[PDB]
Order: sequence, then C-alpha cells, then structure tokens
Amino acid sequence: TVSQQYLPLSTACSSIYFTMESLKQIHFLYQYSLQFFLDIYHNVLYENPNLVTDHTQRLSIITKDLFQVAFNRVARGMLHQDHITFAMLLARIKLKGTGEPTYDAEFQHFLRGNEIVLSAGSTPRIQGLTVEQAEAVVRLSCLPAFKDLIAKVQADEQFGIWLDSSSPEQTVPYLWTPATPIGQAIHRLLLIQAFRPDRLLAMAHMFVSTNLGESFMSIMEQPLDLTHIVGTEVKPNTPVLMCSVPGYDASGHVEDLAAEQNTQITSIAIGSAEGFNQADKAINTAVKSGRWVMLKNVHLAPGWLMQLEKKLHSLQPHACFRLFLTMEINPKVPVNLLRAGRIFVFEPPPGVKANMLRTFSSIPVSRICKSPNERARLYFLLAWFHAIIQERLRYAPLGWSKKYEFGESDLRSACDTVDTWLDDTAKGRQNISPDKIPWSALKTLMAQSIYGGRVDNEFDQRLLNTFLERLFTTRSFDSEFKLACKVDGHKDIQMPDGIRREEFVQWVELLPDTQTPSWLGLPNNAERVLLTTQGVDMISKMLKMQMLETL
Amino acid sequence: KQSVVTLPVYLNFTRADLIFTVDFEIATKEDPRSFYERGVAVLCTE
Repeated sequence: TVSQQYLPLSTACSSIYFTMESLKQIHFLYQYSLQFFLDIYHNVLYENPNLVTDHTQRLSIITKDLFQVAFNRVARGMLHQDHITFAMLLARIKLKGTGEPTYDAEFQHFLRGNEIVLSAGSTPRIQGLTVEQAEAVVRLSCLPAFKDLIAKVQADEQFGIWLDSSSPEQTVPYLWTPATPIGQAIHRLLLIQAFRPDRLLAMAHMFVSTNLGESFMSIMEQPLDLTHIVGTEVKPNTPVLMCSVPGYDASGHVEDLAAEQNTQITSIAIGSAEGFNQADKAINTAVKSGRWVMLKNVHLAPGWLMQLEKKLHSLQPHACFRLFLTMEINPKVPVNLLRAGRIFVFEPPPGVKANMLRTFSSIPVSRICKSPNERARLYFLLAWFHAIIQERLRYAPLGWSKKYEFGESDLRSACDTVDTWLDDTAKGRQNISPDKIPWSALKTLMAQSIYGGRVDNEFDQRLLNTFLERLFTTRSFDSEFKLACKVDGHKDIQMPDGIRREEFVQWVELLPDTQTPSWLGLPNNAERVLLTTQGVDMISKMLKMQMLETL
Repeated sequence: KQSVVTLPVYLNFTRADLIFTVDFEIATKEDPRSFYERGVAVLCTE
C-alpha cells in the first residue's frame, strides 16, 4: 500500500535534496543542511493549501507544493543568474518523475553537444546561416529525430524570420507521431540552442512554464516579503543571513521591519573589541528577553564568526527572537554559519517592472498620497527615471561608461528633494498647475547633486541631463506622453492617465513581462552577447551539476 | 579657428580612456537625444 501510494514522492524527495546539496558547485554562497529540507517538509505537510480529504489528489497537491516551495525557499537566497538553472533542474526531476518518454539522449545532446566532437571540413549552405550556425546544425544532425535538417532549412526557405532574427522563442519552425507538449518543448529548445543561442534563457523559461506551470517563477519577480518569512518560517536559533552584492544592502530593510513589527533591534557594527563585547551582551540579553539583534558588516570577522555559529548552535533562545547578520558576498564567510543560517541575497532587481514595484513598495503610502495631488505623478516619474538609470548599468559600457552605484540612497535623497520643493511651491493647496512645478529646480538638483554627483564623465553628465530634460517635462503633464519607444515599429509606452498611487501601481503591474533595452533607450542588440554568454554559463553550471551524478 | 553630435573617442572597447571629441554632422531625420541615449561613440582600437 505505502509503495504504490508514495514511492514517486520519496524519489522526488531524494532527487530534490541532492540537487540542493550538489547546488554548492556554482557560487559557494549557499550550503544547505538537511534541517532546512526537513523544515521545508514540515511546511509542506502541515501548512497545506486547500486543506481536501482525498488522498489521490492530496498526494499531487503535496508534490506540486513541494516543488514550488523548494524553488521559493532556495531561490530567495540565490543570484538571479541561477534561478533559471535551479528551475530547469527541478523541471528535470519532475520530468523524470512521470507516462513520459525520458529523453536522456536529447538532454545529453543539449548539455554536452557543445563539448562533443563534430565533423571536420563540412561546409553546409551559407544561404541564411553563418559558419557557427552551420556547425551547430551539423552537431545537432546526429540526433535520430533530427537528421534531414539540412534538407528542411532550404525546404522552408520562406522561414527566414521565425528561425533567424526577430524573437524566435514564441514560434519555431519545422518538426521533430503526435509528440507530447514537453517533448515538443525539448526539441524546440534544441532548435533554439542550435540556431539562436541568445534566446536560450527565454526558451528555458517557457519550458519551465510548460513543465511546472506558467506561474512557477512569478514569486521571484515580486519584492521580497521579509515580514512573513521572518515571523513565521525562521527558527529562533537560526541566524537570518542577509548577504548582498556591493552597492546594495539590507540594513534599511531590517530597520523598516523593526518599525513595522514594533520590535526594538540593537544594531551593532562588527569590527571593534567594544563591538564584540556589545554583540555578546546583546545576544545574551536578547536570548533572555526576546527582542531582536542585528549585527552589521559581519563579513569582516570570520574568526569571530566561527564561535558565533558555535554559540548559536549551543543555546536554546526565546520564542520571538531573531538574529540578523548583514554581510557582503565574500569567500571569507564560514560555511558552518552559511549552513546554520538562512540566506537572503540582496541584489538590484531585474527589469524595469520589478524595479518600480520594489520602489513603490519601499515608499510608504502616506508619503505619496499627501497633498497636493501631483505628488503621486511626480513620484511615479522619479521611480521610472531611477529604474531606467539603474537598469542601464547592466549593459555597460554602453549604458554608462563607468559602473556607478545608483542605489536606494540616491532615490531617497531625490524623493526628499521632490517633497521639500513641492511643499515650498504649494502652500497647502489641494492642486497645483503643472506649469508651476519647479521643473528647473528638480532637474538641476538631481543632475548636479543627487544623481549627477557620482558622475565623472562629461558625456555621462550629458546623458543624465538628456534623461532628466526628456522625462521631467511631460509637456507639463500632458496626456499620451511617450515615456519611451519599446519597439521601432508601432510600440510606445505612454504615460498612465491615472492620478492616484493605486492607479500608478496597477499600471506598473500591467506592464508586459517582455523587456528589451529599447525600453531603456539602448539598441535592442545590446543584450545579445550578454544573453548568449549567460546561456553558456547556465550550460556550464549544468555540466558542473551532472558531473557529480614535459610542459 | 572657427544639428551636430559630439562623439567621444575612446581608446578601446572598455571606454575608460577618452582621447578626443569629434563633432559629426547628423542626418535629416535622426535626433541628438537618440544619439546620446543610444551610447554612440567612436572606438580607437577594435
């Protein structure tokens, strides 16, 4: 009875935990202990959505919830470059766990087809395919289901658009018997890798959408919900590790959570002997009473981190007590404390939509909603400008000549200046004409002091001034103001016509999931090499994965 | 001694070594704001 009811669940259990264990061969920031995985199980089996007294479908709910929450709790502490790899591996486990023909030969060609030997001296037609495309097609021609691809490419000579140029991830030509949709996705992914390697990430994303559901990775795009995670699913003796990339931190997030939950935190900066004594005293008092304690810049004392982890393991603390450790991602952090704690990686958000969502979540509602009624539109414009100039940093050195740090502090200063100048100009009036807004004051201040203070080059200053002059006029709040031109052919991201913060948030959420650097103003081909090398990095990480399974 | 677009000339593709500025002549329908935002520049070695 137990075998025929719950064997595949246990097989998926072992596979998922050993994927989590072998996951450390990527970035060394995360090492996961078995207690983490058993906490995931005690979340799944005892916090059950649709809690439906039918075991046959209840097991399916348990398995789906297992995959979803494993991805959630593991990818909250992983860089955005590896979310696709982890989701792909989870999809591989799900595929192996189901009547589906396991296409091991096709996955092997997908992974190590680049590393396999190919023919020499074979020069196919250069009618529409370059030498590397021809080499990839020759390498893929060894698959039994894909033999007459050389014939088929000139057979469909009119298919020079869905297989070359444009955005081929949606519709792909040619054919692999009525195939299972997952098998069609696998063959189409092989075609994408062979023809257009720059769309490999999008193709893998929609493969995961077809396999584990289209809303599998939607929770990564939303801003982090620290309140529920800290107050619900974190053990009191588990330190809340908050690792972050240079240029961005989490101390403000901890202070905001402290203010919201009405819990007092003693904040200590690590690096002095008095700081160490304060940290020990605060940790002991916190264990005795219960109030939270956060240690800052923790990565500067690994020798102290060793006995910090040992002391934390050897104590039984208060119920409502949490310890936060903010640090940068460094190799000096001990793997003991990396295993003991729970890791939340903090990085610049991916995409304009996620960036503006994070900004609007960060700013409280009472700040935006205050009189006059134009403050909401001004804050929306500021958020869009901040998101655009932050997202232009990824495509360096085209977006910016230097890798600046346009962090949250600059946005906070810009919001403060906007608020103060609005309060100066409007003497408590409910509405203000768009012509009377201090546009010159805002533009000059944010071009010379707040955002342009960090700018070195005159050309970068010119670019920032161009952005500020283009965005901070809007023909004085005219309707149908074009924020950008998403596609050269008939696509403009015009201004939302709403006047309220809720309307602005609804417009932000309703932005399409697609994004190209033409949103930012860059050429659409700026991201091509980055996406190609990121797909190659994903393939290399996967080869790192399955490797564990005279001069 | 005595629209137009001021294009920087960088030494290499890293664009960290500005050398000299060039004032080119724009076409009929192109726009200097688009030229600035798109990051058009001149490379010295590539």
